[PDB]
Amino acid sequence: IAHHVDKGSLYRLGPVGINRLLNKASYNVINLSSNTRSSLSMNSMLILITIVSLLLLVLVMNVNFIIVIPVLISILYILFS
Amino acid sequence: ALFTSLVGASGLGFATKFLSNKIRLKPAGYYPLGYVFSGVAWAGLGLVLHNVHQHSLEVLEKKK
Amino acid sequence: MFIGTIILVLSFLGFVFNRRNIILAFICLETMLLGINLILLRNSVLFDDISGSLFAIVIIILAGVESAIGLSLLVSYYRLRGVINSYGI
Amino acid sequence: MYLTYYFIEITIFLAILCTIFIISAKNPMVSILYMIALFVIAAMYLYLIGLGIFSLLYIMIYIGAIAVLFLFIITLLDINSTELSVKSNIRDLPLVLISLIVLTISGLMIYSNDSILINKLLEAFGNDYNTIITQDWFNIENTTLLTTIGNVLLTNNAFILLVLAIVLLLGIIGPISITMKHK
Amino acid sequence: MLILAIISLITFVSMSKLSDNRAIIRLINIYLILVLVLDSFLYLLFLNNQTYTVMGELLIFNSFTFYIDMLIYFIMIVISSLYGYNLYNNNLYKTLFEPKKELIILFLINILGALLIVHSNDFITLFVAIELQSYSIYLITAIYNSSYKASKASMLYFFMGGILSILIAYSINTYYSVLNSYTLHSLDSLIINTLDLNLILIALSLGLLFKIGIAPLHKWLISIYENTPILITIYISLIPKISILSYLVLSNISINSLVISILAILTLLVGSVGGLLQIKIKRLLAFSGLTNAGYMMLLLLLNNNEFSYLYYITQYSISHLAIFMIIIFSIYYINYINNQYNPIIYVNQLKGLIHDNAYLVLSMAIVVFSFIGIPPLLGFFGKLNILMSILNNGYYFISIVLIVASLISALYYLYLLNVSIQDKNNILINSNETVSSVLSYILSSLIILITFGFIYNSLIIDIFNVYFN
Amino acid sequence: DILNEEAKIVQALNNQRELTIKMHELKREEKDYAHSYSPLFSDPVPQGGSIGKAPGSSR
Amino acid sequence: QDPIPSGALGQKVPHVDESHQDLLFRTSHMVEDLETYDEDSPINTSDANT
Amino acid sequence: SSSTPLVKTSVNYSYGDYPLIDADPHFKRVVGYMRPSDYGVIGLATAALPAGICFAEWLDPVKGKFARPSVKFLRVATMLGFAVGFGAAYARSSLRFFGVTENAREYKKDEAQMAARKAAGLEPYGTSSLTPELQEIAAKNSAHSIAGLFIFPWFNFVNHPYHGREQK
Ligand SMILES: CCCCC/C=C\C/C=C\CCCCCCCC(=O)O[C@H](COC(=O)CCCCCCCCCCCCCCC)COP(=O)([O-])OCC[N+](C)(C)C
Repeated sequence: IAHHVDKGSLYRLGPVGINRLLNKASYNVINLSSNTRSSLSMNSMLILITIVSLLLLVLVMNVNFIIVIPVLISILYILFS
Repeated sequence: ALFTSLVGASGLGFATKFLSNKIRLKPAGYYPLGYVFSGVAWAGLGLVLHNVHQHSLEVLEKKK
Repeated sequence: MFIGTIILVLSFLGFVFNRRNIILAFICLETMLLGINLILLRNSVLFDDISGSLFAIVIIILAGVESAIGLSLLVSYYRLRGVINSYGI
Repeated sequence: MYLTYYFIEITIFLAILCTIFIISAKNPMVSILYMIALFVIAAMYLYLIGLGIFSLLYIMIYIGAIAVLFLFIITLLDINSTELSVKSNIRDLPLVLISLIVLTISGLMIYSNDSILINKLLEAFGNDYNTIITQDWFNIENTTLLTTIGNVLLTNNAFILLVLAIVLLLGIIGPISITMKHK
Repeated sequence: MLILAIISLITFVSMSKLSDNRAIIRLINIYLILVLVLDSFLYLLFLNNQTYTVMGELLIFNSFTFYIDMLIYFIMIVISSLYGYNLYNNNLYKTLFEPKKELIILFLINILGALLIVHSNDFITLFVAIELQSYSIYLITAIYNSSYKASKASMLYFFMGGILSILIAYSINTYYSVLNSYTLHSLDSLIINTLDLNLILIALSLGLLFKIGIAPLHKWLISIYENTPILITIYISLIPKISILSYLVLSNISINSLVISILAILTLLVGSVGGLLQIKIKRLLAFSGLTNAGYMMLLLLLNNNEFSYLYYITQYSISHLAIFMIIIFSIYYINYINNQYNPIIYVNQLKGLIHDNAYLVLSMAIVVFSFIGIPPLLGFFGKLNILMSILNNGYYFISIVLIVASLISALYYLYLLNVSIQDKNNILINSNETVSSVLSYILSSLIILITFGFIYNSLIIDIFNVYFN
Repeated sequence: DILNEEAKIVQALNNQRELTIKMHELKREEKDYAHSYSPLFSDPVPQGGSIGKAPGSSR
Repeated sequence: QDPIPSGALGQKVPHVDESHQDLLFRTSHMVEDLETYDEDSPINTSDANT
Repeated sequence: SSSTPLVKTSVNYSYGDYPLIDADPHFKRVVGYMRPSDYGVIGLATAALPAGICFAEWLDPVKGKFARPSVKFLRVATMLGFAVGFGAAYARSSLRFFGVTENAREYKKDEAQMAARKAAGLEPYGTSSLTPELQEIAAKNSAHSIAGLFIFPWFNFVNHPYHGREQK
């Protein structure tokens, strides 16, 4: 209990597992735009997707609501990991 | 009361002059007339805010 | 509204998908403003008013002063460097 | 006489063609030369719709100043530029083929007021109906278009002309703010 | 009386020399002080949320707009009191932080452009005023021409602001195409039921919102903020945010907006987890700008957001302003100085600051606890009054993600303290020259507002009640 | 002498509670065109654009 | 003078000395942050536009 | 004929606790009816800008040594002090027309002068050299322009019929 529960698994849902979770998710949103020192072309091909992805997202929404939730979970997965 | 509402804002002014001395690495009483300047300035701010609140209360009283 | 939407969308994708020079960005930005004008002026005609033409004669001026400002920004960028890169700023 | 009918759809096709020659060119001057071609195709459309005054304002300032400005910049500056090769630009094709469809159809969606999302699009194309032009004899002086712009900029919207003064002011101050190096 | 200043000073700066620039900025500072002191009795015009439409359905003058109109002059006095005044009288401190000749002109042209949006009714005043202020940011950025990063930053900001300006003009044109009028009150609550307007009004919103840092397009702004010099960026981070956010909040065109709710959540996620592993101080500081500008699309979803907004904006402006001025003080004590335009770059560099002086770290501690919402501070009631409106109007998952975002954000706010209270090995025993008196009195006053604003919280609520209802 | 000094405070808090309920109802109350917009020029009615105007346009 | 600089998580961050602005360190691909080699150092400009 | 309003306008719609005279005062009227306590504010503002600059360099001098600023800046301080004093002067004196401040000695003068030009038979406000549509437009511009004194100066020079008064 003092090693497999108190220090083992209640820190995985505590300050040890969340340190690694935030380390991974921060590293991915940092590396969103890593290379391509042409930052103008890199930010400019990003403005197009974020008026296309939203524009298809709303089309998918107003036919059925349930089929955008896995889309949004998968966008969080590709964005944060 | 108006008087305590002046004294408290003047005490905020004394705190501004004190902390501004202490960032500059001066002693507590460095330019001890500057406490009078800040006290009068922030007390005047208390005058202003006190009178605005008075007039706002009277506008609410006249709506009945 | 076809000619305005087509200039806007195709000028926009000409802005987005360059990697070769800096001036194609400027001229695609300028033709986007043209594409907005082509839609606005026909809505002025078909509704019988000048007020879309009012916004037209204002946005002509703002496109002008936009070009003046932005090309002085480019000469700032070029003075300190030697040659404007191919890939971009 | 109905050779003289398709004149608008012609210039639409010419504008499509002309932007294809904007974004696919070798020199950086060839692109602005097709751009002044695009301005004059536009000015032909603006005369065609019933606006003779604007077309000449577009010639005055758009193949007027800002043309000469861009031609000038491309002269006295060196700018490296690659060609439209397939090995560097075919990777963008499956995004372009999505965004063409989506951005065009969505840009033709908002002219409608139904709530079906297929009757919204089909009101953009379902317009082959000829407006009827009556003669009303109510107007007495030739207040053309430019008179009314000069009446609305000067009385009803004098503040927009007067903020506009500050914008042109800024367009004078800015290049002297930058490109001088005082002392 | 901005233009009475601008027209006068532009002739005055045209003839003065390069040495006179400091004293010109001192003059303009004192001028703005006395415009705030001798002319601030115009609050009496409204007494029951009375709104005036001036210049003929073109400008709109109400009291929300009067408060923003007063807030911008106050923060401009604090910004202009930086360029006017020397930090120390040394060789380094003269060659650092030099104001250019045309800088003081471009500030007030930007304030004209920022005020004519919050006061704006027509779309054409909207468009001309976003253009005026966008130019002024193009040129406030590029005025330090002999900097490599600043020129690259101005050229990036140019094209991104240009795309979002054409997106706004497309939305304005499109609303004109579906309804003849330009004014927002042609809506008057009967249109929106019988008219599909949701797509137009969101594209008008998203056009301004993406100019500010709404988080799918957050990467370019962080780069511009890290690349400009450290004094351009306090101004160009404060001003466009508060100017257009009080526009979009005064005119509630996107209620229940699903796109706005998604991008609000995405902002609160990626800001609070983007600032986590970052070693540069202006970066950390700009993502603290991003999460806090994403407690804004939230109130933009609401109806009747004028206690939560205004309280949180003046909270955020004081807190923002104070922590930039803290690191501008902190550059004297650091051991390494690079990059003349941007002297402190890393948050590793302000180590051991408590052993240099303790009261600057006392100041830094109260501001960093005010960002994370610590209850006896003024920054707490801002989040409290956001949450008394989020939960008031049905946004429950928004509230949970707001809380989790605040907790993840506090982790990189407290890194500033973790660095600044540590052992340094090289303590200062005697500084020969001392920092400028007025420029440290300004920070002391901005602290004592933060730490003692809960005193006057109750007066503000009663005043508010009279003057907006 | 303490139950009375509580009744005073509880009246002083119920007064503030009723003050809040009022001032939260006074926000959502709809407002005139003369209070909300331009005080003089109280009509919304245009007569806009009178130079080449036609008799029979009013309704 | 500390052995391990921290980085708001359990991570190692580079202690940026004068020695990070070299011709070797120029043009190493990396995100806009966690990076050294500013383009504007008094050692990097080397009296440019002379 | 050149004095018919032909728009609809609120009548005696007071902006404060006191009765309005006037919805936009003509510039000559504002300079007429202002109190001596108002010329006070003009003088205090012309005094506060050069003394304000000399004070603000007594705090921290520009070149490290306390020297008086040059006469060159004291002249510009005097000019912009007259500018702030006139802005505060016009702003005060036209709050008195709106009935939002204390309105005692000017409601009597506006009984007096309006009654004294109803006896001379002329127009109650004055004949402008404008068509009545330009009077309407030019006074939709100058209505309530005293708010926004913080941005831009705008005044009434138009001499149009309507002022929110009882009959005309
Ligand atoms: C003698 C001067 C010496 C030189 C000083 C120069 C500049 C001083 C500038 C600012 C000092 C702080 C004054 C705050 C005024 C707030 C008015 C107001 O609460 O606004 C309310 C509505 O606010 C809101 O919605 C919410 C705002 C929430 C504020 C959050 C932070 C407040 C906590 C500290 C602020 C109070 C500290 C008092 C210190 C004694 C509207 O009422 P109002 O517009 O009629 O008030 C202005 C009347 N006036 C012009 C005559 C003063």
